[PDB]
Formats: sequence, C-alpha cells, structure tokens
Amino acid sequence: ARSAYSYIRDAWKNPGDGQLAELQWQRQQEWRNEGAVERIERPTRLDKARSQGYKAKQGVIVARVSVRKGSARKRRHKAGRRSKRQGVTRITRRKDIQRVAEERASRTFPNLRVLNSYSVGQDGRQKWHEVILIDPNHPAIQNDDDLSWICADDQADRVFRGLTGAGRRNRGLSGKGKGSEKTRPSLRSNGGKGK
Amino acid sequence: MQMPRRFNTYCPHCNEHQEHEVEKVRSGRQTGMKWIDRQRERNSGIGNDGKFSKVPGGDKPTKKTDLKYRCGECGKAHLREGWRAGRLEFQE
Amino acid sequence: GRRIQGQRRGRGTSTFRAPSHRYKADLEHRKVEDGDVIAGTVVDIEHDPARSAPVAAVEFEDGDRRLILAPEGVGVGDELQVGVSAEIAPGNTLPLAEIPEGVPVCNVESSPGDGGKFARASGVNAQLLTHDRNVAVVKLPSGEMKRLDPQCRATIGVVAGGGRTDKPFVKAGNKHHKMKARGTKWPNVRGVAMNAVDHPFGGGGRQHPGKPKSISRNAPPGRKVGDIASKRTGRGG
RNA sequence: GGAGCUUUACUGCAGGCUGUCGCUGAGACGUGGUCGCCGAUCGGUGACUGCGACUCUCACUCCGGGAGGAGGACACCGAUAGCCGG
RNA sequence: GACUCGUACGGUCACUGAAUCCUGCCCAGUGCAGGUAUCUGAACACCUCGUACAAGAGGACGAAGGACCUGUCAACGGCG
RNA sequence: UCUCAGUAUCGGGAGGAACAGAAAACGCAACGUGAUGUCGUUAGUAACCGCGAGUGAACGCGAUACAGCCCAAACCGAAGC
Ligand SMILES: [Cl-]
Ligand SMILES: [Cl-]
Ligand SMILES: [Cl-]
Ligand SMILES: [Cl-]
Ligand SMILES: [Mg+2]
Ligand SMILES: [Mg+2]
Ligand SMILES: [Mg+2]
Ligand SMILES: [Mg+2]
Ligand SMILES: [Mg+2]
Ligand SMILES: [Mg+2]
Ligand SMILES: [Mg+2]
Ligand SMILES: [Mg+2]
Ligand SMILES: [Mg+2]
Ligand SMILES: [Mg+2]
Ligand SMILES: [Mg+2]
Ligand SMILES: [Mg+2]
Ligand SMILES: [Mg+2]
Ligand SMILES: [Mg+2]
Ligand SMILES: [Mg+2]
Ligand SMILES: [Mg+2]
Ligand SMILES: [Mg+2]
Ligand code: NA
Ligand code: NA
Ligand code: NA
Ligand code: NA
Ligand code: NA
Ligand code: NA
Ligand code: NA
Ligand code: NA
Repeated sequence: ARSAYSYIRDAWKNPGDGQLAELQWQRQQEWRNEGAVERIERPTRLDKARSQGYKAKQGVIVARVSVRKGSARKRRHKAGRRSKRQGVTRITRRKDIQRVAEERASRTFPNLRVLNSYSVGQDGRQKWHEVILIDPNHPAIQNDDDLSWICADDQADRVFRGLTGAGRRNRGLSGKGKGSEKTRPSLRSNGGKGK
Repeated sequence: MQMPRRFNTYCPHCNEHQEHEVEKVRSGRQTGMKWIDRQRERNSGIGNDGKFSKVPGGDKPTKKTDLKYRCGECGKAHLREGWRAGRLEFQE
Repeated sequence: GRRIQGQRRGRGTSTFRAPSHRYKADLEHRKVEDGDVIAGTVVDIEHDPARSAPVAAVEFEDGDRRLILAPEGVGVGDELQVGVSAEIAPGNTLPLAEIPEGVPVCNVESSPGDGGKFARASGVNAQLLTHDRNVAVVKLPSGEMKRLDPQCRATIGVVAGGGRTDKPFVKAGNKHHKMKARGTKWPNVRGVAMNAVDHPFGGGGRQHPGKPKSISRNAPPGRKVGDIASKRTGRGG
C-alpha cells in the first residue's frame, strides 16, 4: 500500500494547490522574518529528506536557507571592455541558487558536511532550500553503515568542491554519453569549456 | 523601354518555339525558418552582433530586368539574363 | 570624463556631510500615551545650529527634558501642553482635528505620530483650512493644499525667527560661516567655467553651455544638470 | 601608431520612463469571444478569455512603543518588452 | 547610504556676477514641458492560418514615445 | 562577432594525489559493445565561423589498470543507535 511519505511527495508536486498552498502562504510569512540560515528541528518535506539520506538520529542536522532570486548582482566595468564584455543586466551566475544555499548553510556550520538539499518553494523575491548536514565527528554517524562514508578526510568541505548532488548536476555530469565531453571528469581538466 | 506581354520564342522545356508570357518576378515571402534565421537568433547576444549588426543598403541607379518567361503551351517558366532598364513597361 | 560634483555628493564624504556632531536636538513631538494631555514648563530658549532659528528647552511633568521646535512668542516660564485635550494657545501641540479652522500652525506631521515634517523653518506656517472625520486640509508654505489625516499633530503658531532672509549676507565671509553649519559644499564654481571633462557645460573658447540647459527627467546622473525637467524658463510669456 | 576630449559618426553598455509575467488574494458591472447544459439557427444557463470600469482584505509596503492607523493586490523586488540614453 | 539632529524664510540644479539706470523683438529649427480626436507605436495574453505538436505567417487591442497641437528665450540660440 | 582565452589575475576549498565512476550509456544499427580516468590513434576528420581570419570534438580501435556496490520505498514496526 502507499506509504504515508507518498502523500507528502504528492502534495509537493503542486505547491500552489490545495492544503499545501495555504500552508506555504502562512509559513512564508514567518520565513520572511527569519534569518539567512535557520536550523529547523524537522524537515518540511520528510519524504524528500529521507529519500536524500536524512535519518532521525544524532548528528543529522537540517537548516532552511533563504537566497535572493534572479541574475548576477554584477558591477559594471570600470575600465576598457569590448562590447561583448560590457554587459551587466543579462549576466547570470554559473552556480544555481540551490548550490549558493548549500554553501551558506555549510559556512554557518563549519564542523558539518553537506549531505544534500531540496527546494521548499519561493516568493517573488527569494527562494528557500533545506539543506541536510552531517556531523562527521559524532560516533552515531561514524558507526552508521549508510552515512559513515561522509566521515572520510577526502570529504572535507565537499560542498565547496562541487561534490554535492546539486554540485554534480550543475557541473554537467548527469549524462554519461553525448554532451559530457567537456564536463567529465572535471570542468577544469577540460579547460573551463563545460559551461 | 517597352516590351510585348506575349511573343514567340524558344522554350527550353518543350524544346521548341512557343508563345511565351512575360511577367516581372514578384518577391516571395520569407518563412523565417532558414538556417541563416536560426543563426541570427542563436548568435545575437550582449554587445555587437557581428554581421547581424550590419544594416543593408545602397542602390545602383538602374536595376537589371527581372523577369519570368512562361510557356503558354506547357505552362512552365524559365529565367533569362537581365539587362539594365530604368523602366520596363508591357504592351498588351 | 570625470564624475560631476553632484555625483561626488552622494558618496557622503566629510566635505559634503552636515556637521551632525555639533547639532543639538532632533526636533520631534513628544509621544503622549493616548487620550491624554501632558504639560511642561519652558526652562530656556537657545539657538538651533541646524536651523539658524531659536529652540525652546522644556521640562515636562513626568521629568523628561527635551528641546522643541519653537513658534514665535514662547518664553521662559510659559506652560505648554501636548495632547488631544490641550488648550489652544501658541506653543501647544494637538491633533489637527482639535485645532480651530483658520489657525496658523507649524511642525505638522505627514503621518500620525511621526514627530512632524512640514513648516519647520524660520517664520513659516501652515494654514489649517478644513475639517472632517476623514480629512484635514492644510495649506503648506509653498502654497500647496495638502490632505492629511486629522490625527496628524501640529503646533499652534508660526515658526520663530521670521524675517531671517530679509537681511542680505552682504559678504562672502558671512555666507561662509553659515555654510559651515550645513551639509553643503561651498562656494560654487559654474559648470561653464570648468573643462569639458568635468561638466556637460564645460569647455570652449568662451563660457557658454553649448547645449540647451533644459534637461529631460530621464537623463542619467552626470548628465542631469542645468534646468531639470523645466516646464518653462525665463520671466516673460 | 597611442591617448584625452566632442558630437544629430559607427556599435554597444549603465540609468530613467513605460507595458507585461511572477510575488498575487476576495467580490462584482458593462461588453465581446471560444464555449456546456436547462430548450423546440432559435433563448434561460457553467467555465474560460479579450476588453475598461469598480469595490474589498489576506499577502506585501509605510506610520505607530503598543493597541491600532494609512495604503493594498498597486507599490517594492525578480524577469522581460518598447522609448529615451556621449 | 549622503543631503538630514534638515522640511519651501528649505534643499537641490543651473545662469549672471556689488551698487545705479536698464534689460527690446523672435517659439521657425533644437531642447524641456503640457495636451492630444486621429495616425504611428513592442512583448505577454487573445483571435485566424499553418503544424496530430512546434517553428513560422497574419490579425485584433493599444503603454511610454513619436507624428500633430500648445507653453516656454534671465532655455540653446537668432536679430539679414 | 570572432581571436588572444575560459588564458593572466582574483574569491573559495581538498588530498598525497585530486576529480571521475558502475548507463534513463553507446548507436562501426548490431544476432554488436558494456563503470571511470589516462596514453596512443581516430583527426585537423565531423562540427563552428564578418562561412573571413581562425576554431575544433566524439563513438570506435590499440593500450595501461581493472571492481563492484549502499540507500529511499514496498513488506516488517522498537526487534535499534
Ligand atoms: Cl560541506
Ligand atoms: Cl523588370
Ligand atoms: Cl543660504
Ligand atoms: Cl561498440
Ligand atoms: Mg577547511
Ligand atoms: Mg584528471
Ligand atoms: Mg547584441
Ligand atoms: Mg527626525
Ligand atoms: Mg538668495
Ligand atoms: Mg556684517
Ligand atoms: Mg561643510
Ligand atoms: Mg560661481
Ligand atoms: Mg579654464
Ligand atoms: Mg562631457
Ligand atoms: Mg561670461
Ligand atoms: Mg555666458
Ligand atoms: Mg585615438
Ligand atoms: Mg567616446
Ligand atoms: Mg578581413
Ligand atoms: Mg575556444
Ligand atoms: Mg559519440
Ligand atoms: Na561546514
Ligand atoms: Na559549454
Ligand atoms: Na546556446
Ligand atoms: Na561650455
Ligand atoms: Na591625451
Ligand atoms: Na524656437
Ligand atoms: Na520650440
Ligand atoms: Na564569427
């Protein structure tokens, strides 16, 4: 039979319909008065969190992060530029808002590593994401066969190196075939042409 | 200068002399689906558009004759070299 | 070229800032709880270096001492009242609703409880004209008819120090001393006396704008100079 | 060859103005269109939408220490379109 | 964020340059500003054609702006 | 525009290496191949480009080294850390 989890999932397919819509319209009011990064005791979308590796357990942490909508906040050239390089308005950053959110959370929790993250919706001016972080030093994590991989030294600061799921997609690593010539194994080894 | 609307001459399709009718070529409409159209849209961007920032212009004082010769027998048309004419009018 | 002077201003550097640390009081109507009145006694009259106009030191009942924007004819020992029920006398502050139509008024709030906005400078007043349970109509010193919430508080009387501008400065030195007390850069070099690099009117073998002075509202900073969005110019016509 | 400067030089880029979409909700008039059901191309009747006119409060904004007050689906902000823009 | 502990007897932006006697005529061009029956005027949404969809072609509606009208020279300037 | 070039330089960060990695792949179209990186080749080929100057892969093949697995959920429901 359907899991209860499937109901949270199904609600979130349409955040502007039904009960969820009412919920969001109420919640965002409180969110807009909250800070940049807010630790929350429970995930807003429990299905998505568990799907992404969240467990209810010591050393698992969730935080909701607000980030402004839209394109690059970009200063105009102060010296000579050819016309191609004179743009301000239409330029957009190469990292998606989700990854920005993940970096801001990870900085808030310097000892914690980013596991994953997901969208909780947006208003007109900003987007919210909830980011799951893990304490690599807590023995409840160190002994978990499902999460203990994240404790390894080479996983330090994974978010800042693009090793996160949002990192990897945003780096163009989704396809194993055609289109991935300049992304895999890394953007840099391919000379910065991947995107 | 003046020209007959109809006269006998060689039809390269029939391969024999036939009465032809002559008309000025009317321009056909662009579809906007051609490769050059796709290239314009794709390559235009921030700053100068290269060739797409060019504005076409200029006129020779007198254009060449631009004409369809259509066979009144088989109905097919052929084209010919044009010649400079300030004005071309048909005698019906 | 180079940024024009009006562009240097915005950066808020020392040269362009008010000498705020030498200023005395931010003059705002005292807050009254509600449905009440409160009285105070005028302890002193002093000079306000931000306004070149006098200001009154008042000691209130609850113990609070503060400077207030003084209308003409207020003196030491006078008792002043602030509230819905206050008497109608020069120097008292009441909501526009409680003030008789036809009375001159000063330090008028734009929004209720904002401390006052309009008609604060030397000798000026607002004229309260019309009442209503909806709207109070006030004529501002510029001549504009202003629709205001009747709950907007005002002070009775005209601002003190009237006639300040009747006397010519007569000399550069006198201007100078005034300008030190202000958020202004002075003296003023004409744009036309500058180089092209420094101003739209700069340049040339003789001094002249070399372009119409009337400039569009839409003009960007660095270009918007001379007569801004002027509906007309000159005297005649 | 270079640079500084100019402008109704060429090409662009900020900025301003303006329409539109998102944030963005409730009720309702006039009118027109794509339309379904109560009727035997003929009319009472859902919904959608073009159109220009209006009222609300609940987001959002401002005032207020607060209670509340003023605005209000506009404005701000995000996106885009046209005009101006040495 | 400066102006601003400021509020039109104020700030800002320009021109002229104490006093004295004065400061004429011109709004066609250019600039600014206001108005505008009609004309022009983009994108979204809407309608038609096309495409089992799409590209694309057209239409209706019409913002600012423009045409057009008006105001304005102690606006740019002009005064044969 | 293109080119120099995703170069110089700047911001953030890991390790002894890093990154990639067990197909929603390839598409010598097959009755075929079988995670990833790298080297040699494919090839200055396909593709881009005021179609100017310039720019420029991949699949495959021969090699090197080889390695494959864990969740979420269903069904259990405190049997756990
Ligand atoms: Cl991390
Ligand atoms: Cl011809
Ligand atoms: Cl002064
Ligand atoms: Cl193969
Ligand atoms: Mg570190
Ligand atoms: Mg490598
Ligand atoms: Mg361009
Ligand atoms: Mg104040
Ligand atoms: Mg003066
Ligand atoms: Mg003196
Ligand atoms: Mg100073
Ligand atoms: Mg001067
Ligand atoms: Mg000089
Ligand atoms: Mg200049
Ligand atoms: Mg002079
Ligand atoms: Mg002069
Ligand atoms: Mg040069
Ligand atoms: Mg230049
Ligand atoms: Mg050439
Ligand atoms: Mg290249
Ligand atoms: Mg291939
Ligand atoms: Na961290
Ligand atoms: Na790319
Ligand atoms: Na592209
Ligand atoms: Na000049
Ligand atoms: Na120079
Ligand atoms: Na004129
Ligand atoms: Na004129
Ligand atoms: Na090119």
